[PDB]
Amino acid sequence: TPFPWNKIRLPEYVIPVHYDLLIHAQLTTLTFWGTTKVEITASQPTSTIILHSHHLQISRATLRKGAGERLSEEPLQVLEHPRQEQIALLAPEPLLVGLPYTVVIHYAGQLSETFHGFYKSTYRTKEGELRILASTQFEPTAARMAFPCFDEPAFKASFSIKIRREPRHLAISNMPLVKSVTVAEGLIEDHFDVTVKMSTYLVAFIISDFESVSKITKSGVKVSVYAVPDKINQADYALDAAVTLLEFYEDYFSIPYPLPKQDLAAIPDFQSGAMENWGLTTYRESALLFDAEKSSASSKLGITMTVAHELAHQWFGNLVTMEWWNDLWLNEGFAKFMEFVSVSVTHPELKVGDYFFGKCFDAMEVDALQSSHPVSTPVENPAQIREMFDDVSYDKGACILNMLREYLSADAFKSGIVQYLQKHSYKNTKNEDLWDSMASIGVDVKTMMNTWTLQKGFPLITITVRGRNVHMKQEHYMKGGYLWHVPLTFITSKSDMVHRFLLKTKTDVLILPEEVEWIKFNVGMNGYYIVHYEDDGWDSLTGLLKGTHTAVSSNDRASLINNAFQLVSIGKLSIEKALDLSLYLKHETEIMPVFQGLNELIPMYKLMEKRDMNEVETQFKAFLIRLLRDLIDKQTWTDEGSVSERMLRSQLLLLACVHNYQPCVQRAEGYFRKWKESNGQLSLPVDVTLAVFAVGAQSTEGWDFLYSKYQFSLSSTEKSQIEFALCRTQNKEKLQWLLDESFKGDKIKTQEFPQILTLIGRNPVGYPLAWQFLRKNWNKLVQKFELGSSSIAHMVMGTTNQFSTRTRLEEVKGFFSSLKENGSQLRCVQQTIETIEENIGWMDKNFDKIRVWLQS
Ligand SMILES: C[C@@H]1C[C@H](O)[C@@]2(C)C(C(=O)O)=CCC[C@@H]2[C@@]1(C)CCc1ccoc1
Ligand SMILES: [Zn+2]
Repeated sequence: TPFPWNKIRLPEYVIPVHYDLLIHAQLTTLTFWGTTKVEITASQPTSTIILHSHHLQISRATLRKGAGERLSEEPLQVLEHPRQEQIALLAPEPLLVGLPYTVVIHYAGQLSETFHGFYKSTYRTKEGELRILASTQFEPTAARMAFPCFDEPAFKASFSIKIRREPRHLAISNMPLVKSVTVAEGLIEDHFDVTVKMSTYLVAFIISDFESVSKITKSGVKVSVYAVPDKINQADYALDAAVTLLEFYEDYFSIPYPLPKQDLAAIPDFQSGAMENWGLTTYRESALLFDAEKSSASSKLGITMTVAHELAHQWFGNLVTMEWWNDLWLNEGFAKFMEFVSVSVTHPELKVGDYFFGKCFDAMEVDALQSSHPVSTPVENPAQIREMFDDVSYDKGACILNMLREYLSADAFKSGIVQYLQKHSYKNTKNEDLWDSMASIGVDVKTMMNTWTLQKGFPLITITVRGRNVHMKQEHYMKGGYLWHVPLTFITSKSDMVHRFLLKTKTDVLILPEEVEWIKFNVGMNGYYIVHYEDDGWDSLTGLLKGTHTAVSSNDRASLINNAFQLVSIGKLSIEKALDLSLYLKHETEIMPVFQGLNELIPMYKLMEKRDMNEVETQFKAFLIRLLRDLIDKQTWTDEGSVSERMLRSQLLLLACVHNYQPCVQRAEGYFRKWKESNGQLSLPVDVTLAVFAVGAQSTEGWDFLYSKYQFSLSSTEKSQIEFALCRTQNKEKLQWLLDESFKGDKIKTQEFPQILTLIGRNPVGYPLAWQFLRKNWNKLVQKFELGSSSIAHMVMGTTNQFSTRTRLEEVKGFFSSLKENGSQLRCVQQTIETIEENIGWMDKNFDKIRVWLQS
C-alpha cells in the first residue's frame, strides 16, 4: 500500500486548532502511553490526514465529529512512512470543508535514551541512591517522538496537557496545575491549564521528585526554580535574576508576559545549555545553579546571560515565531542580542556590553569560510534544521542586529521591535516582516538588511587617506559580485565623537573637515566587518597602541589586534607586522584586548603542538609568557575585585601554569599539596582553582585525589574545574578512561562527553586518542547527540580543526566521506576540512617567518 504523501513538509490544508495530550510514563519500565486528541479543520476535501510521528507505536486511531448526542466516531486506518517521520490516517469518507473534527490517537513509546523527545534523566542522592525522572526537549523536531502532531512551527495551536503519575512524584508542565484527580491503578491525573496558541516544539512536561523555590513579580507572575532536593539551595540567584529580567522585558517591550507563572527547571541530563519552553524553561544544572562559595565569576555571568536568553525568547520565539527554520535567526539572533540589552540594564556591574563584540569575532571565524551560509538559508530535513542552531544564527544574527540598532539609534530600533512583536503576536514571521516593522518608524532598512541576511560572509573595508580625502572600498573577505550597505563608524585624532558614513557602493570618499594624524574605523567593533589601512596605516596604528594605547578604548584595541591577524590570513599584512603590533600587549591591563591577544596567539602554538616543531613551539610559548609577564606577576591569588578582574586573574594564572611559568607552578603546587593534605577541606580561592587543579592532576596521586572529590561534589563549577584538570593529564590510559567513562555515562555524565572529547582533542599528547575515539564510536555518538546537532559539530571541530598537514587532511576527508548518509554531508565537516586547508597554507607560509621573528 503506497504512502499517500511524497513531501517532507506537511500538506497545508489540514490545520490544527487545539490538542488534548494525556501522558502516562512508567518510570520503572521506561515505557510511556498517550492519548492525543487534536481538533482540526480541512480547507479542501480529503479522506487523508498526514501528520508527524517518530518511534510511536499506534494502537488505535479514530476520527470524531460533533459532541455528546450528535457525536460520530469513524475508524482511521494507519500507514507509516518512517523516513519522512510521517503517518497517514485514512478516513472511510471525505472530511467536510471548514467543519471541526477531532483526531483521537492512542499510542505507546519507550522513554528516549537520548537528550531529546520525552527522555530519561537520572541522578544519585548524597546517600548513593539512583533516582530516575522523565523530561522533554522538543526543539526543533522531536515533539513528534512524544505525541503525534503537525510538527512544524507555523501550525500553532492551544494545548491542554494531562499527566498520569504516581502519588510520590511531581508533574510540571507549561501551565499551572488546575486540578489533580485520583484515577485507577493507584495513579493521580494532573490537569494543567490550556496554553495560549503556540508551536509544538514549546510543549514541555517533567515527572520528577524536584523541590522548588518561588518569588512573585511586580506584575503578579509566580516565578519558580525547580531542582533536585540536594541542589535546591543553589536556586536563589537564578530566581532573583529571573524575576528582575522578566520585569525588565515586560517594561521594555510594553507587552506583558501572558502566563500566570514561569518555571526554571535544572535538569540533571541536558544536551544544550537551556531551552525556552513557554512557562517551563529548562537548563543544564551548570547553566542555572549558583553556589556562593564554589561558583566562578564566569559561571555567575553565564547563569545571568542564559536566564536573560531564555526569558527574551518568551517574546522572541514564543509570542512571535519564525514561519520556518530557514529564518531561525529571528528567534536566536534576537534572544542572543537581548541577553546583552537586558543584563546591561539589570546587572550594570557585570559590564556585559563590553564583551558583546567577542560574539561577532566568534561568528567571523566560521563566516570567513566558503562553507558558511547566509543568515537566512533554505533547510528541509531535521539534520539541516539542527545545523541552523550555530554561530551564524546566534552570533552573526545578534551582531547584525547590534549594527542595525547603532545605525537606527536605540529608540527607533526599540519602536520597531515593539511594533513587530505587537503586530505578529501569536503568529509567525519571515525576514521581510521584521524589515517592514523596522522601516515603519529607516527608509534603507530592507535593502541594507537583505545584504546582511541573504549573502554569506562579510566585507573587508579598505581605507586610503589623501590629505582630508578618506577613500573607502568594500570587497568580500575570503580566507586563503558581493555588495553590502555598510554603516561605517569612525573616530579621529581630532574628534572622539562617533562619526557615521553609510557605504552603499563598492567605493566612496568622505572629506574630513581638517587633516588628521590618524583615523580608526569600526568604533568599539560595533560593525560586522573588518578594516585594512593602506600606506603607513598599520605602522601608524601600531605606533598609537605603543605610545598612547589609551588614545582608543579597550574594545578598539581588541578590534585592531583581531583585524591585524585576520589580514595576515588573506596576505594583506605580514605575520611580522601583526606580531610587531602584538608587542604593545606588554603594557595592556584590560581583559578584552588581553583575551583577544590570547585568541589570536594561542591557535598558532596549538598547530605547532601537533607537528615536529618542538623548538619553535617552546620559544613561541616563552614569548607569550614574557609578553604578559608583568600582568601575570601582578595577579593576587584571591577572589578580590570586579567580575572582569576575577576572570582575567583566573585565565592568566591558568595560562602561566599550563606553560610551566615557575613562580606560578611553585605557588600552584603549594596550594594543591596543602588542599590535598587537608583531605580537600581547606578552601582554595575559586579564581586560582583551575590553575591549582591543572597542576595537581600532573601526578597519579593528585589525579586520583581530584577524581575522588568529583564523585561527591554538588558544585557545577567544581565539577567543570576537575573535568578540565583531569583532561590535562599526559597519561594516555587516564585520558582513554575519561573518554570511556563519559561516553558510558557512569562515573561522568554523557552530557560532559563533547567538552571532554574537545579538551582531550586539545591535549598536547592526547589529541590522537580523541580523533581515534570519534572515528571508532561515531555511530553511537550520532545516535546519542543527532546528526546536525551543535554537539556533533563541536566534536568534529574539537578533534580535527588544529591539524595542519596534507596527511591529516586526507584522514579527515577519507573518514567523513566513508559515512555516506550518516555524516558525509555535515556542514561542520566541510568547515573543518576548509579550516585544515587554511592551516596547511598558513603554516607553510608563516612557520619559518615566525621562527625568524622569535630569534630577533
Ligand atoms: C579556550 C582555551 C583553550 C586552550 O586549549 C587552553 C586550554 C590552553 C592550551 O591548550 O594551551 C592554554 C590556556 C587556556 C586555554 C583556553 C581554556 C583559554 C584561552 C583564553 C583565555 C582567555 O582568552 C583566551
Ligand atoms: Zn535561544
